[PDB]
Amino acid sequence: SRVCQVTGKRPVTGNNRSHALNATKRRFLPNLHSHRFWVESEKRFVTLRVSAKGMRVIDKKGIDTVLAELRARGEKY
Amino acid sequence: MQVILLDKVANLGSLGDQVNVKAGYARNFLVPQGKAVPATKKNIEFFEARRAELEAKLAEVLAAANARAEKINALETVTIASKAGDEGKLFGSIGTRDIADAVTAAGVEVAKSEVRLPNGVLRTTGEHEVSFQVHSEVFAKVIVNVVA
Amino acid sequence: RKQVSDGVAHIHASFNNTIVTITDRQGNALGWATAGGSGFRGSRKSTPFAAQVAAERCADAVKEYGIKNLEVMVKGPGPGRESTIRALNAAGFRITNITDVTPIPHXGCRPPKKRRV
Amino acid sequence: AVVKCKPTSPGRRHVVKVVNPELHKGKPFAPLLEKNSKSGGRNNNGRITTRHIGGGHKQAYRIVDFKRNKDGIPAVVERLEYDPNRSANIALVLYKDGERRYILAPKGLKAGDQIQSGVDAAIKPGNTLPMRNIPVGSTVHNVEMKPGKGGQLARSAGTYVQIVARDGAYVTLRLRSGEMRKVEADCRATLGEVGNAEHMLRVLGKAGAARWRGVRPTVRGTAMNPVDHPHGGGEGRNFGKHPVTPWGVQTKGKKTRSNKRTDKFIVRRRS
Amino acid sequence: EIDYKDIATLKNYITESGKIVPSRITGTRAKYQRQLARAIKRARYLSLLPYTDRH
Amino acid sequence: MRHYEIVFMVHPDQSEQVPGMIERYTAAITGAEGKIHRLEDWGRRQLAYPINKLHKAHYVLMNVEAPQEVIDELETTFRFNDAVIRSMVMRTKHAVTEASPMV
RNA sequence: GUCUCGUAGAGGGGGGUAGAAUUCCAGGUGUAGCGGUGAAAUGCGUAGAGAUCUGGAGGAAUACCGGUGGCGAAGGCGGCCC
RNA sequence: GUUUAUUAAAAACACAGCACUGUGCAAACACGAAAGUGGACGUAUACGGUGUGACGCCUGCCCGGUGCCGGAAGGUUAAUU
Ligand SMILES: [Cu+]
Ligand SMILES: [Cu+]
Ligand SMILES: [K+]
Ligand SMILES: [K+]
Ligand SMILES: [K+]
Ligand SMILES: [K+]
Ligand SMILES: [K+]
Ligand SMILES: [K+]
Ligand SMILES: [K+]
Ligand SMILES: [K+]
Ligand SMILES: [K+]
Ligand SMILES: [K+]
Ligand SMILES: [K+]
Ligand SMILES: [K+]
Ligand SMILES: [K+]
Ligand SMILES: [K+]
Ligand SMILES: [K+]
Ligand SMILES: [K+]
Ligand SMILES: [Mg+2]
Ligand SMILES: [Mg+2]
Ligand SMILES: [Mg+2]
Ligand SMILES: [Mg+2]
Ligand SMILES: [Mg+2]
Ligand SMILES: [Mg+2]
Ligand SMILES: [Mg+2]
Ligand SMILES: [Mg+2]
Ligand SMILES: [Mg+2]
Ligand SMILES: [Mg+2]
Ligand SMILES: [Mg+2]
Ligand SMILES: [Mg+2]
Ligand SMILES: [Mg+2]
Ligand SMILES: [Mg+2]
Ligand SMILES: [Mg+2]
Ligand SMILES: [Mg+2]
Ligand SMILES: [Mg+2]
Ligand SMILES: [Mg+2]
Ligand SMILES: [Mg+2]
Ligand SMILES: [Mg+2]
Ligand SMILES: [Mg+2]
Ligand SMILES: [Mg+2]
Repeated sequence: SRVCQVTGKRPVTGNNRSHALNATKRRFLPNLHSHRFWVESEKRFVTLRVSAKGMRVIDKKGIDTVLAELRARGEKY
Repeated sequence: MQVILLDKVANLGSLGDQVNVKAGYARNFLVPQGKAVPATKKNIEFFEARRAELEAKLAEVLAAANARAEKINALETVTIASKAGDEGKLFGSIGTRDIADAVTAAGVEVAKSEVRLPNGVLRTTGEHEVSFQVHSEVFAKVIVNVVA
Repeated sequence: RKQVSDGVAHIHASFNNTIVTITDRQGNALGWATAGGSGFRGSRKSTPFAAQVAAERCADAVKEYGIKNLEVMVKGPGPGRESTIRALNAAGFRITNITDVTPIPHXGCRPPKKRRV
Repeated sequence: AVVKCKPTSPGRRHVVKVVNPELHKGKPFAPLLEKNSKSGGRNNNGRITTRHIGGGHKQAYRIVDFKRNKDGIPAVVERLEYDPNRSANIALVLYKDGERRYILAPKGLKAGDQIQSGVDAAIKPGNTLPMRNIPVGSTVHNVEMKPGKGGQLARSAGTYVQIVARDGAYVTLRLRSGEMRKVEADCRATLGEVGNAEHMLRVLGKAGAARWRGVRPTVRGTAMNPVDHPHGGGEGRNFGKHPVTPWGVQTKGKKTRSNKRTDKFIVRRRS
Repeated sequence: EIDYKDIATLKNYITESGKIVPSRITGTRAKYQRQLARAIKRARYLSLLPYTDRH
Repeated sequence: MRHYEIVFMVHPDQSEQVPGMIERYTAAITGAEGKIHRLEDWGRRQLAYPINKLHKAHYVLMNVEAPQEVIDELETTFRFNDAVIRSMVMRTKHAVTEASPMV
């Protein structure tokens, strides 16, 4: 599924509005990318499907902290 | 992104420098290669308290690289044999893997990643000049004799 | 703006016009003039005098480069074959070499049909 | 040979056959056969996704060696054979070590000929080399697009590719379409032209002959109703619109290539 | 016999531009003029002689 | 058994391979009961006009008596040898052994 | 009419190759004309033509030799090599 | 040959043949939020789309309109700033 493994971001629904304000249903999708993250403490790469926001979260918090959160949540990687 | 350099990085700075680099530069090259670390408070204080041994290790690495380069230079010429036509042009080719294997057989262990072929991969019999980069600043040269 | 002092004057002498182009020895043009562009049209454009005027204008256009020596390459059967060379010599250049470079097929493509006038 | 049928029935009057009295008359080589059942142009949703496909004769698949990577070991052509799966004929070849394979049959290849592959193979029709070792200007077929992937270009009967230039790691090729295409010089190619050049001279002669080949009828869009096709409709024969596919895209000159990934290898489009 | 390798002799029968000189000018017999033309063409192909003076 | 005169020109950068090519071709001729009447190596000469942007070439002249099959094989070798920039094979009425005007 | 030795020849059929030139493509220099005619105009050119240099693609024909010269039943046959 | 099962079998549809056009292969194209699958274990003598409809003799003039193809010097013009 199009879900961020770090933030849990996922598609949300809303509307397209025209100039005449006709509403038609649409989705907003997350900006997801599969990325190989270097884990120094395990001397290996782990691939995560992450939003760009999630990539920033990993930059801020460190891949080890994020992976501990994933293990706590039960999300396998 | 703010990082602390753990080595000399060209166009960036010296060991212990705190530099602002692009996030992708840090994320995909410097940190995985070990040339830098994120400039967190823990990292800054830990490195500053425990700094000098790192320059000691860098000097040791540079000395080991110099010794390996001296051994490579003393090796001088290495001969590799293959098959070729009557005109001296090889049907196949002579690349980094077999060049490194020949050097290792000659006595000095060099990895394929340290071989630097300027004019591509050798395709003719004769004598060629190849370069080796065992350290980011040192360079060695080897004569390669390709025979049929 | 760079001095050359060693140039080549190409004369394109066709039956209808004369084109004079001064280049350096590597074929890079520095200036040009044409008999048609030097205030001549029709029957006046295809005369030796118009070719001489064009040669003078080309010399003036290349005056800045400070050219001293000129090889000459003439191509075509037009009436401006020799007046251009005479004007180039009179303009002060030293005519070192003169060569005919008129193309001649060695057979070649079939020429257009004869005119019935 | 190209042979015109005699008009003993209206369905035979216009038939033109390609008769080759060199193809094997017996059964194919069984160890290189696989079953291959028919699709009717339908995918795994069960929907028709390519129209006009169905029926026709049962066909076994012949395993054809497009890679030609058995280097240094000569082979001899044993016989040429008909292959229902393609326009070209194929040749059964026996290697010195006792292994048999099928290859596309080049023009001029006949039983008893010898073939070889590899960097040191001779420049002869049916031999396969990396294009690095083939003279510029040569005619080749069954051309790889990535080294080791297997032949993919100029495989149809009578087709061939011209090696026009060689620069660095790449060769430039003139394809049958007219396109000029860069390919890695380490890619292999087989010398000569694909055989069976007379294939295009055949004339089917009757509707059933297309049905034998698995082709079902085309219905013109202007013969339909509007609900069925943009062209449909009209009291009588009417058109009055720009010709389009059944899905509405202009179909008389509008270009549809869009591949920015491979654009870098096209030196010059076919037109 | 005229030799296409005899460049010194062949050069007497070509102009400054490299064209073959007519036998009516050189005083050559016709049978030998034909051999001269053949030899000159062979030498041109082997690049012992020029096709044109603009070389 | 006919008499041939063969002139071939080698790229100047491959001048060192010329003796090897000469030996190989003479051996190929002699293998099929062929004779070498004349063999001259003219060395590097200036070309009357450029060939493949070159200006000099290494000339070799031979006069042999060989079967047509080996002559055709030699011509194929010339065509597929990248060092040979231009060759020429001519029939001769008789064997030629006298020194050429080049030497 | 046959055989033996020799001679000249664009005689024919097949294959290969060379140089000149035209056109087209790409790039460099360069700037206001080019091209055409009896004179013009259509056309091409400031989106950079024409001119000049370099590289490439491709087809067709073989300057000079060449000649009320040669060969072929006639029609016809012309670079060089096999 | 096919067709309005149940008021129309035909001059309609199809058809071999013809042309235009797209498509260099992870093909164009089609089913599918997607993964994939068909096209095809095919590769331009191939595959799709469109019109015409054996064969014979043929297929003239118009590019102003609409579309498609190419061009990119200039004018105008979105988010953004
Ligand atoms: Cu999912
Ligand atoms: Cu805009
Ligand atoms: K078949
Ligand atoms: K139809
Ligand atoms: K309609
Ligand atoms: K209708
Ligand atoms: K109707
Ligand atoms: K060659
Ligand atoms: K004869
Ligand atoms: K020719
Ligand atoms: K009926
Ligand atoms: K119908
Ligand atoms: K088509
Ligand atoms: K008919
Ligand atoms: K008919
Ligand atoms: K119109
Ligand atoms: K229009
Ligand atoms: K615009
Ligand atoms: Mg609503
Ligand atoms: Mg005219
Ligand atoms: Mg009149
Ligand atoms: Mg299912
Ligand atoms: Mg179809
Ligand atoms: Mg099939
Ligand atoms: Mg159809
Ligand atoms: Mg209807
Ligand atoms: Mg509709
Ligand atoms: Mg009507
Ligand atoms: Mg109407
Ligand atoms: Mg529409
Ligand atoms: Mg063309
Ligand atoms: Mg039915
Ligand atoms: Mg009914
Ligand atoms: Mg009824
Ligand atoms: Mg697929
Ligand atoms: Mg897909
Ligand atoms: Mg598939
Ligand atoms: Mg109709
Ligand atoms: Mg218009
Ligand atoms: Mg447009």
